[PDB]
Amino acid sequence: GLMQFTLPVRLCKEIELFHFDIGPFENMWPGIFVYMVHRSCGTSCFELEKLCRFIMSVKKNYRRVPYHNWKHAVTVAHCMYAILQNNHTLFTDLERKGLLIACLCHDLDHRGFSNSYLQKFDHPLAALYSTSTMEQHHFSQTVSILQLEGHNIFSTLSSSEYEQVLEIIRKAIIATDLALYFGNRKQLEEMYQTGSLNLNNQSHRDRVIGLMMTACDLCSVTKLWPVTKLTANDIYAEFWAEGDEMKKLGIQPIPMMDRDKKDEVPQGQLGFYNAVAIPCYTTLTQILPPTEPLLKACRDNLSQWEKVIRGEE
Ligand SMILES: Cc1cccc(Nc2ncc(-c3cccnc3)c3cccnc23)n1
Ligand SMILES: [Mg+2]
Ligand SMILES: [Zn+2]
Repeated sequence: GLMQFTLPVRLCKEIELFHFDIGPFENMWPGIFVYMVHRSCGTSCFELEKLCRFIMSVKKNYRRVPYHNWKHAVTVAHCMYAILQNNHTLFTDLERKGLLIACLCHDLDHRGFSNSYLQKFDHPLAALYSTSTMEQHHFSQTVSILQLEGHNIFSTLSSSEYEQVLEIIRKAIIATDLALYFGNRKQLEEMYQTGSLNLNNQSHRDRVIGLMMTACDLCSVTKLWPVTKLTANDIYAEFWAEGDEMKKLGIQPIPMMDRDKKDEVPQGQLGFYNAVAIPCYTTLTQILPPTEPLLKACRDNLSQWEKVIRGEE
């Protein structure tokens, strides 16, 4: 009950900042997550015994893939923590509980392959879930772990509160399907500009939470350049493996996934920042002004990729 998690001074301070890197010490990541839950939600919103058992079962169900791994899970949860802490009064108690857990669970049992590859392979999951294939699987895996004995961290919620939080988690995880992001941001952009955006409108909150999930999911583009540059390697290690597997199915992959077209990565990143990341954090900053540091860091990284192209690194 009176058991706080405390971090070393440097982590205690830097964890509050959007550009925090959770570090290479895997065994500190569970504690970093509990620290964030306690400060974001309260020392009381989860039974520590059940939370710790939930965290370790979630960890076990992430795979040893270069990017879509346990470190990504905790990194995405931290970005959500920074958004929630900088927008204290805008989110309900249930939302704060739901979203940190949604972020931790959002890529559960990822194999390092896109929805497109599953469909072209004809993976069983592509028959079970025709769209947002991996994302429906991630939510399914979340519910499965919540239903392990001693793993239901929501046990002390009322029946209606329980249905609400599982609904928040389901929408949040589905929203991490980047195919759904483009239309979601366009709608949010229209609503902000015409002035129809209303956070008391549940369908509008859903859209804003969706964008927050995209923003947290892409947050490797909001780190200091050395973190962004080195994480880029990990995402491209997966892309190139998927490209190899496309060639094994007799299909030329998109250049992004072709390890023979490694030369084209810098220009591929410009496209990604301009088409996905910058628009995402711009719309997020308009809706939630205190998330501006994510947009600023993203612009800095765009400028670093421009310097790579100009041979200045
Ligand atoms: C349209 C297009 C072209 C090329 C690439 C791309 N996808 C991504 N590229 C890079 C990152 C990334 C990760 C970590 C650090 N820095 C960058 C990333 C992260 C998440 C999802 N997608 C991507 N999309
Ligand atoms: Mg995902
Ligand atoms: Zn993710």
